[PDB]
Amino acid sequence: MKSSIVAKLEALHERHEEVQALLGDAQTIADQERFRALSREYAQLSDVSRCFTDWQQVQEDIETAQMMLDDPEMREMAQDELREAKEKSEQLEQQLQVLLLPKDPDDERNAFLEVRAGTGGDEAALFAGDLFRMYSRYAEARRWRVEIMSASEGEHGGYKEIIAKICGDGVYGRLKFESGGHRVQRVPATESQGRIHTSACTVAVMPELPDAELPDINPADLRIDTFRSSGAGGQHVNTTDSAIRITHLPTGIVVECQDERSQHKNKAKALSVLGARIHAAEMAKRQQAEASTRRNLLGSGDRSDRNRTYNFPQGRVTDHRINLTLYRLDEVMEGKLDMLIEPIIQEHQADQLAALSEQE
RNA sequence: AGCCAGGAUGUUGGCUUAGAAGCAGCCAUCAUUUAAAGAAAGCGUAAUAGCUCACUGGUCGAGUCGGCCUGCGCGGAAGA
RNA sequence: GCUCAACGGAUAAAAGGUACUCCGGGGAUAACAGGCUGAUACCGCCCAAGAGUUCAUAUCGACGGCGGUGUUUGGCACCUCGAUGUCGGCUCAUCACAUCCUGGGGCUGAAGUAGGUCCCAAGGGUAUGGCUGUUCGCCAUUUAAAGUGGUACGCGAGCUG
RNA sequence: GAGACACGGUCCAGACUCCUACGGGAGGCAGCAGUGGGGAAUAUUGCACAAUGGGCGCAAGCCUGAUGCAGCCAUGCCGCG
RNA sequence: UACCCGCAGAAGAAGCACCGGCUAACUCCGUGCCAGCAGCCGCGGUAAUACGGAGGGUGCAAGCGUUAAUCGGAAUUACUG
RNA sequence: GUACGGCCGCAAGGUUAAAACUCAAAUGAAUUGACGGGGGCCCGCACAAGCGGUGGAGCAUGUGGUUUAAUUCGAUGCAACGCGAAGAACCUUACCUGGUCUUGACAUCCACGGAAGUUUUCAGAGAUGAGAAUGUGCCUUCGGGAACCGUGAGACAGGUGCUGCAUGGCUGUCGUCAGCUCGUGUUGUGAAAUGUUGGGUUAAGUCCCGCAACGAGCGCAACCCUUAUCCUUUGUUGCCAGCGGUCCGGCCGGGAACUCAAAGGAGACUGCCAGUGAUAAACUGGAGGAAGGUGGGGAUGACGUCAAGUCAUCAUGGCCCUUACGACCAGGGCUACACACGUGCUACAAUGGCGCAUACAAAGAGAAGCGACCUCGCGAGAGCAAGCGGACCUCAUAAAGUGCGUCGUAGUCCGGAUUGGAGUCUGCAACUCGACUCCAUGAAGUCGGAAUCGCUAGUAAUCGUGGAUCAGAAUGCCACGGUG
RNA sequence: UUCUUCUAAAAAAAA
RNA sequence: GCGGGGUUGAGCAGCCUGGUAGCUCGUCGGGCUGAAAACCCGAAGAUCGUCGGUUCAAAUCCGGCCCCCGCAACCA
Repeated sequence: MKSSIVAKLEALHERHEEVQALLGDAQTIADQERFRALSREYAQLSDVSRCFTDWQQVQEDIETAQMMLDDPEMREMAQDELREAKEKSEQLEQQLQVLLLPKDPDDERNAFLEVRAGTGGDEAALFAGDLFRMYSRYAEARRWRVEIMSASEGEHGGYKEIIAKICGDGVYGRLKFESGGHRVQRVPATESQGRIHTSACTVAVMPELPDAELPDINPADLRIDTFRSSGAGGQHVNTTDSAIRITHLPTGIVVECQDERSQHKNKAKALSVLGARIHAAEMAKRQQAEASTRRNLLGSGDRSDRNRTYNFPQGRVTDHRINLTLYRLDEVMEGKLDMLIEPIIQEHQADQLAALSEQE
């Protein structure tokens, strides 16, 4: 919302002033660690605050211009000044958008988009198909490639769950805000009595994490131990050690092998099992982390968990995280997501700056 | 080889950095005062800075420096 | 006229078990232990890209290189098959230093306390229990410390089974 | 002791609190206020024996946190503004 | 002390719950199955007399609502029944 | 009727018998509908018997999807898909990109200055910026009076923006199916029932009889339009039976009979007869009659159903924009194209193609219009040009048919798609994106899978003609006749 | 002779 | 160490004596149903695990390799 963003920018301006004063004080540089972050804070804050201050002057200029138009018969000059002011206001807002554009390297990474049906059943499945088409057309518009990793089709059409990988530039940055539940208010195709039914769908956007690497076991890291094997076998089994226990000291994993009579074969088998166990532990840790992140991002599937609502009879799209209602639903359905995505990016960056200001 | 003095300049070279000045790092590494002085070899700072220093002059006034073909030696060299 | 193919062809005609075994031999030939060697094992050293905010060498050290010991698993079959008893435990030890503690010292990314690493030094000391036949290992609680090894992986004409 | 197996009487054992010269002692608010604690929650460490009543005394009189009052609380009932 | 007489001045003295039906008392604006209400039936999903605020109204009044607990309604342990 | 506990049993288990938690209901009988792969009776191209198609091919048109700056919006089972659109070059146009305006393109009111009106001039794609000639139609205490412009301020205008799930009006649909109700009375505590059911009958809840029902209303039939027969009035621009003439042409004197043109009337009502039937309603058959039981066709659509369709015909409550979601102009888009579907046109051929000769229509339209005749062009058409506001003149010679000739089962003398060259007409302007003509070119197609549609008589099938829309632009739509 | 299934939001009056 | 295997998206035939790729389920487009299944019609698909070698020609033949499935890894 415009009022909310202007309010945040004002608070940032106050923060910027406080940072300049704190920098001037020299107590922070004595601290050193405090000054370094504060100086970065100032760097990011100064450009946006300067732009905002200029915008503030422009808004004041518009108020005075309207007043000038009403009384001294200076209406013609005021109308031109006001018109110029409007042009300036629009240009400053585009500049603000540029200043608040995300600079994070992580944002550029490609992403996996999973759309799953929630409440509504086949209806929700159809909406999932609509959402997938929406995002696909948006990706196509911005020159991205969509690969359908997995698909589970609905009975009456649509997809019960479709997982796709989108590869491009700035995919994660552009699409991170879509995650969460999405509510669709419409008259279902499956319906025969013309009733309107509120249904919900859960979307998860996950960034493509760096490719898994299996590090080769380091000899110094391993602590091989040779000991006598248990069981039958006579003099040879008693004198020859024939059993190897390798403990990986960083991960604290112990593998014991006494199968073959040869120590070399026992050691080889133990090394293989140890490598598999480390690879399994890493893989499991990744799955647990991936599952937890997905679990948090995805909603419960109920109508209550929402981040966007699409009302089809009245053609209205509403964003719940930051207030914004748009009476469209056709342009947005046919790609053109930028109008919705951008205010969220700008607000998120402002929130991030505020969080950075508050970190101690 | 010691001793004494210097080793300034444009400019804090250009970047990017929250700072980058010789030093986190990427490219040049030019030019002047010309008895020489380095877009600087490092220490060092939180960056500058400060110190040693690549090079220039008196001093004592006889050799000095590191490569080649070779003989013989030193360390590397710890067990019941 | 024979895939008599085990191809100078034992017959035209034939598979297994022995820990219930047994005889004649071989250390001509294996398992234990000893011997030679050292691939493998363990411990060092040479060059220094890099980790260490800057800085290779405080501490580590990639890609590669050269050794020492006999020390794990081996390679060979030189000793023994007209008998060289073998894993672990108990009792009793003795030696080496590549030192676990105490002693002396250099550097430290050593403020102090407490540490890291290396050099010198074997005079003395170097746990008790739970689990398993266990060596090894994990765990509980101490200790200045709970060393690594050699001695037929010491020791059954001393004990166990 | 007429009446107790006796709240402010005796003895023993147990838990707790306090004094100690370490040998040994003292105590029991479920009396009136009152303090920590528990709980959603419940009051003042007040005045007087002037009246009623109890104990002693021949009586005057003394004692009575019983009792009569006062302080806090809209806790309830009733009346008025 | 109760009580009585005189002095100045309308000053020093009104709040709580509810209004879709049960249940007496209705409209407007913000929000769009969100925030929320609720003792039961049940409201709210961008025209809410049911949420929140305002105006108006209804019931009580130094009190007003909510909660806990018992009986009634419950002839829903019935002897009456 | 489960867990735990007790008792019984060889076991399966039996018997006695809770609690926590959860919901504001669970249940019984009966009533009105709806449904049954329940029963009985009846109807409709619903099935059966046939004819011709669609799905296969090319093209026209509409939709979904996709592409795009936009491919404008709406409809989407029957009841959307040759649908709104009864006609997209600009216009329409609501969409896109640019160039422009802010009391405005379109209304009312106020103030000021000009009558309006008229031709030209440069810049710009144009929208609108600049520039010269003209004038006065109204009354007169003639500071004024009507329109029609320009400037300023406002109240206001403006919206094909959203909500048909807030609506009016209008329409589809079950379905022209025969049903849907009410007043009073009665039965049941009551929702309800009866009437409206039953026996016959009908196309029909049409009619009769019976009957706790008696009546009434909206509907199912009739009254309305058209067609079929006859009579009276009227005979021109319509007709020619009898005559007189003819350039042989109803053409000209004429004639009012006939076709035909309208106006009025007659006629078809189970009216008559026989049989069946309940002495009824009614049904079957024939006599006359052009027509027999509703003679054929149409208009006519009950209470209601689908929150069906339309806020984009219009009107309208509320929400949204007011230097723009309003307004003007040029150019583009609605005509895009890997694909899928709906409705058609032309075909795959001999019941035919081509060439010549020849016969018979109906119903319409026409003044910014239909346009004879003659001349030119192979042709679409062009020039001159009478007649006609139309029973007169024009569109306009109907085609299939018939007679003759050729083709001889072939991707063909079938079929015309596609493409190149040259033109005509409309319109400021045929590139995207019109219709038609000439020459050349001659794809697929040899009767079509699963499936599916229309039709019971002048119907299906087939062949042409006209009209609305319209400056031009139909294979669609609405009518008309020929064979059948 | 066989012939299964259709989730999840509606609104209806008060002499 | 030894036998067998790798074939359209999945499970599997046939690799035959080296010139030649098949089935079921699945997939795509129509049809039925008001709609989704089931059903009907018409289609499509592979560099036969990897790399060298002998042929005119290798999925087939040879050799090496990777993965999968069995068998064995015993006397001390």
